[PDB]
Amino acid sequence: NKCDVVVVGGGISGMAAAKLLHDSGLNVVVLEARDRVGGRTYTLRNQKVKYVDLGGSYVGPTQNRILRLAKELGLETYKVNEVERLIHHVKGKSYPFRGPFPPVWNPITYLDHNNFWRTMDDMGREIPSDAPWKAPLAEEWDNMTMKELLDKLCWTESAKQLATLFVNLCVTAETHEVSALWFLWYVKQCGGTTRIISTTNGGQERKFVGGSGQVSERIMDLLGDRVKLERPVIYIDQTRENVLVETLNHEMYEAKYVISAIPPTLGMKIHFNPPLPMMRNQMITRVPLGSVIKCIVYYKEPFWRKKDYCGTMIIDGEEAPVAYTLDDTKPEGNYAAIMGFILAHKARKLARLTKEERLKKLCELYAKVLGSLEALEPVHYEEKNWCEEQYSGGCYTTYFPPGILTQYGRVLRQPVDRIYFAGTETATHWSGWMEGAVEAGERAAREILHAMGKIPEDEIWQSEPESVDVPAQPITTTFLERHLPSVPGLLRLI
Amino acid sequence: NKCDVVVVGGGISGMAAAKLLHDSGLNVVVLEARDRVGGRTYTLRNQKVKYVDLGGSYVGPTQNRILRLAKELGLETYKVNEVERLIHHVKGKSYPFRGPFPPVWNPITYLDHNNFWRTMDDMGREIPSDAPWKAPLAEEWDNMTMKELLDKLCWTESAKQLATLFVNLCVTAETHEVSALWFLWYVKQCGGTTRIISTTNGGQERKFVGGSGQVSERIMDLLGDRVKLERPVIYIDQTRENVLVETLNHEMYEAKYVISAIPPTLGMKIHFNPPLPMMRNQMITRVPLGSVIKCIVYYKEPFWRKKDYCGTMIIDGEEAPVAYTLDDTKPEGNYAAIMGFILAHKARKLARLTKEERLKKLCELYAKVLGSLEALEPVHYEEKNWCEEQYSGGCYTTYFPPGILTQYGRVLRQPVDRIYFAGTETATHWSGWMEGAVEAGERAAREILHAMGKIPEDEIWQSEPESVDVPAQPITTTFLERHLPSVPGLLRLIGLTTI
Ligand SMILES: *[C]C1=C([C])[C]=C2C(=[C]1)N([C][C]([O])[C]([O])[C]([O])[C]OP([O])(=O)OP([O])(=O)O[C][C]1O[C](N3[C]=NC4=C3N=[C]N=C4[N])[C]([O])[C]1[O])C1=NC(=O)[N]C(=O)C1=N2C#C[C][N][C]1[C][C]C2=C1[C]=[C][C]=[C]2
Ligand SMILES: *[C]C1=C([C])[C]=C2C(=[C]1)N([C][C]([O])[C]([O])[C]([O])[C]OP([O])(=O)OP([O])(=O)O[C][C]1O[C](N3[C]=NC4=C3N=[C]N=C4[N])[C]([O])[C]1[O])C1=NC(=O)[N]C(=O)C1=N2C#C[C][N][C]1[C][C]C2=C1[C]=[C][C]=[C]2
Repeated sequence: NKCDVVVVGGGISGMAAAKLLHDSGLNVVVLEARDRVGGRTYTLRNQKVKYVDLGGSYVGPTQNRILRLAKELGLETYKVNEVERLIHHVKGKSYPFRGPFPPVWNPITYLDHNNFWRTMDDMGREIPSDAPWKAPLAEEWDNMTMKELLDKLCWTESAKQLATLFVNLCVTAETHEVSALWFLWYVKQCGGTTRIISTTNGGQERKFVGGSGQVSERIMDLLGDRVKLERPVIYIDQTRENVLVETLNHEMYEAKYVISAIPPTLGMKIHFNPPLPMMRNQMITRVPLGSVIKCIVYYKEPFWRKKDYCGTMIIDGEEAPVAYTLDDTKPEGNYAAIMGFILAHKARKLARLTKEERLKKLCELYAKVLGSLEALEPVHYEEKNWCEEQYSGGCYTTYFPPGILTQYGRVLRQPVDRIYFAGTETATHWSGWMEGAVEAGERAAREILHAMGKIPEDEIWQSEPESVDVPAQPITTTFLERHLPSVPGLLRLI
Repeated sequence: NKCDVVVVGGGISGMAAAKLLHDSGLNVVVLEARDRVGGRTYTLRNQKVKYVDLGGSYVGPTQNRILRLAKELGLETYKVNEVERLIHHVKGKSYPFRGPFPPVWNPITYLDHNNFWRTMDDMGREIPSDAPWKAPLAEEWDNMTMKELLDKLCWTESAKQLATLFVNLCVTAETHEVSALWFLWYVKQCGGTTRIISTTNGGQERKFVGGSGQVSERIMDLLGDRVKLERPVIYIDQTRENVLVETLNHEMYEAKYVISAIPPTLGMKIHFNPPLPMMRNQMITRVPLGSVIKCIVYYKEPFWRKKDYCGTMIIDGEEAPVAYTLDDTKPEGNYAAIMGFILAHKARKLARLTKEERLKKLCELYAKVLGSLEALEPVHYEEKNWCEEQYSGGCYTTYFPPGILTQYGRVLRQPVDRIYFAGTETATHWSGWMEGAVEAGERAAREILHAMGKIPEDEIWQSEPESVDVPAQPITTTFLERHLPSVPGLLRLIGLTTI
C-alpha cells in the first residue's frame, strides 16, 4: 500500500534503483508484471544445461557499474572462449582468422572496409552521449536510414554486406529500419566499433558464473517482500498529494514518487491521469524493440577447439539462419555449446518453424561452417524468441526509426511530475545493455533523492571506478588505418 | 455484464460495427474510454462557432459507405467552397489558379511535375489494396522512405518541394518518417493522387451539416444504454469459454466475441491473456499515428471571396506554420472561417506556443498569402492538437515506417482467437478516413456473423452502391500527361539524337 517510492519493473534497472533507495533508508516497493524478476535477462536452470542465459549475458571492460553491482552481490565472471581461431564464412566458404576483425585481401576492398569502420567512429565523435540530438548534423543524419548511409559509404558489396551484418547484430534490426544518427550514437556510447564488437577487450569478454539472472534474483532476496510479482501496473494517477499506482490484480500502491523502469514503449500499457504531455504521449508509440531468437545448441564436447576454432563464427548471407555465434561452454569445460542469434527479419521468418526444425537448420549450418560432422549430433537445445514477450516487446533494446531521435529524444528521461525514468534505454553509456540498466536505475533513484533534498544536484550523475577484475585496454589504431584513403579518396588522388 | 459482442472503441468504426450487429439481432456493448463518442471525430458546439469539426470532417465522391450511413442517420452534406481561385504560395509570393493542381510553366519543371504524379499512380497500380505486401517490388519499395523516393524521382527542387508538402498533408508525417511502399498504397487505396487531393471531385468535396460527430452520436442514440462511456478497456482474457473484457473503472464484461475498434498501437493499452501472438505483439509497437493541429480562424465576413479567392491556400516553406487551408464558412455564408492544418514537425514545434501566439502567427501568414489586412482581424479561434490525445495517439491516421508493412502488415486485421479487428487502419478503401472506419467496422461485424454461422463467407466483404447525392466523376488524363517524357527520359532522348 503506502511507501516512499514505487518502482515499476523488476529488471536490472528497477532492481538497481530499488536497492539504492532501500540502502538510503527509503521504503520502496517493486511492482513486477511477470512471475519472475530479471526482465530481458533470464537464466534457465535444468539438469541438461546446469544454467543458461537466454537473455542478456555478456559483460566486459568499461562496463564498471554492472561489474560492481554483481560483485557486491557475490557474483563472479569468467572469460568467453577466444583462445583459438575465429571464422568468417563468406559466400559458402570458411576463412579462419585471429584478432577482432575478419581480414580483407583485395586492396580496394581493404580501403573500403577500413574507411567504413573509421567513418562510423569519426561520425560518432560528433555525437554527444547524453544528447545525440545536439550533433552538428543531427537532423541530416537522423533523416537517413543506416541502409542509405551504407549505400553512400560502401564502394564494395563486401564492405556493405559486413556492415549490414554488423548493424543486424548490434541492434537486432534491419539497416533500413533504423536512423543513422541513432545507430551511430548507439555504437559511440558503447565506446566505439572495436569496443562493442570485441570479445577480448570488448562487450563480449565475459559472462557471469551461474547466469546474469542472479543479479535481479539476489537483489530481490535483499528486498524481501518489497518485490511484488505478477503485479502489472495498469494505472498511474498524479492528480492528488501522493501518487497512486494501480495493478492488474486489483491492488493500489501510494507513493511520493515513481520510477518507470520498463522499456519506453511499454509505458503504453499504463493509463495515465492526467494524460502524459504531448511529446511523451507520441514518443512511446515511436520506439519499437528489435527482434531476436537466442539459440544454444549443446554437444558432448567442444569439438571445434580440436580444429583450432574457438567457436566464434561470423556468417555472411541470407540463407544462414544465424549470422553470429560464440562458444557457450562452461568455464569448467563441460556442457559444451554454441550460442547463436537469429537476427531481425530472420527471427520473424524462422519463428514459423518448430523448435526441432530450427535445431536441424542450426546444426546443418554449424556443420558446414565448422567443417565438422560432429555439429550434426546435438545432445540438447534451448532457445528463446524475445519477440513473443508481452512485457519486453523484443530484444536486445529499443531502436529509433528515421526522424524520431531528433524530434522526441529529449523526452526519454525527462520527469513527468513525480515520475522519473530508468531503464537501459535512458542510459548514456552502454544503453541497451545490463550496464546501461544499472546506470539508469541508479541515476533515476538519485534524481528522487535530490528531489527530496537528500543529496545535492551534482550527485545525480556519478562516475564509476574501473573494475579491478576486468580492466580495460585502450582502443588503438595504426598509422595506416588512420591515414589510408577511402575508395573515392583514392579516385580523387588519381 | 453478459452480451454477444463487446466492441472496444466508440469511434465511427466501433459504432458502425455495433449498429450492424445490433440490427442483426445480437446483444452488443460498446466500451468507450472517453466521456464522449466519435474518437478522431469531434464536433465542438458553442455560440461563437455554432458547430465546428475539430477532427475528421471531409467526405467526397467514392466514399459511399460513410455517405450511406450518415444519410440513414438523417444527416446531409454541403459543398466546401471552391467557386473562386485557389492560391499556391511559393517562395514568399502568391499565385492564383484553378483546378486540382497548381500550374507549372517552365517546360523542364513541367515535365518533372507531370512525371512525379504520374509515377505515383503508376507505382500505385502495382499495389493490391487488400495486400500491399504482395506488390512485385514490395520489399524494395518498403525499404526506402518517401524522402529517398522523392530524391530519386524529382529532378527539380520545385517538384520535390510540392511532393513533400503533399506527403506531409496526406499522412501528417515527414517524408523521411514513412515507408515508400506504405505511402504509395495509402494514396492508391484512396483512389489515386487526383482523387485524394481534390476538393471538387475529391476527398475534400463536402462536409456534414452540423458536424461529423453526429454520426457516432446518432448511433449512440440508437443503441441507448449499450454504449458505456468512461470505460477504458485494460484487459482481455480469452482462456475460458466466454471472452472476459475488463475496464479501468473496475467493470467486467462477458462476450462470445470482441471487436477491437481502436488505432492499432492503442492495443498496447490492453493487457492480454493469453499473450498476443509474436507478430501482433511487435506490430502494435511499430505503428505510430501522425502529428497535426487543426486550426480554425473566424472572421466577420469571408473577405477572401471578394478578391476572387475561394479560401484554399497551398503554402510552401518552412516559415509557414500552416501548409494548407480551406474555407470553413457555413453553407449559409455566416461564421466565416479559414481552416488550416499545422503538419508533422510543425505540430511538434508550434505546440510550445500559447493558443494566442498560434492565432497571431496564422493571421499574419494568411494576411500575407491573401494580401489582405482583414486577415489580421479574427473574431474567434478554435484549435485541437491531436498529438496530446491519450486515446487517439495522433491524427489523421497510423503511418508505417520503412520495413514494417512487408514484415507485419498481414497481421493488421488477422483475428486473434475471438478478437476481430475494425478501425480505419484495417480498411482497404479510404483507410485513414471516416469512410475506411465504416468499411472496417462493418467487415469486422460480418466476420463475427460468419463465425456464428449467420451469413456465408462471401458476404463478409460487401460492395457499396454509389451515392446518388455525391456522384463520382472518373479521373481522366490527357494524351500529353500520359506520354510526355520525364526529365531523365528527355535527357536519354537527347543522348541518342546526339549520338
Ligand atoms: C533479450 C536480450 C538478448 C536475447 C540478448 C541480449 C540482451 C537482451 N541484452 C540487453 C539486456 O538484457 C537489457 O539491456 C537489460 O536487461 C534491460 O534491463 P532493464 O532496463 O531493467 O529492462 P527490462 O529487463 O526489460 O526490465 C523491465 C521489467 O519491467 C517489467 N514490466 C514491463 N511492463 C510492466 C512491468 N512491470 C510492471 N508493470 C508493467 N506494466 C518487465 O516484466 C521486466 O521485468 C544484453 N545486455 C548485455 O549487457 N549483454 C548481452 O549479452 C545482452 N544480449 C545480447 C548481446 C549481443 N551481443 C552481440 C554479440 C556480438 C556483438 C553483439 C552486439 C554488438 C556487437 C557485436
Ligand atoms: C484527427 C483528425 C484530423 C485532425 C483531421 C482528419 C482526420 C482526423 N481524419 C481521420 C478520421 O477522423 C479517422 O479516420 C476516423 O475518425 C477513425 O475512426 P475509427 O477507426 O473508429 O477510430 P477512432 O475515431 O480513433 O475511434 C477509436 C475509439 O476508441 C476509443 N479507445 C481508445 N482506446 C480505448 C478506447 N476505448 C476503450 N478502451 C480503450 N483502451 C477512443 O476514445 C475512440 O473513441 C479524417 N477523416 C475523414 O474522413 N475526413 C477528414 O477530413 C479527416 N481529417 C482530415 C483530412 C485532411 N485532408 C487534407 C486536406 C487536403 C488534402 C488532405 C489529405 C490528402 C490530400 C489532400
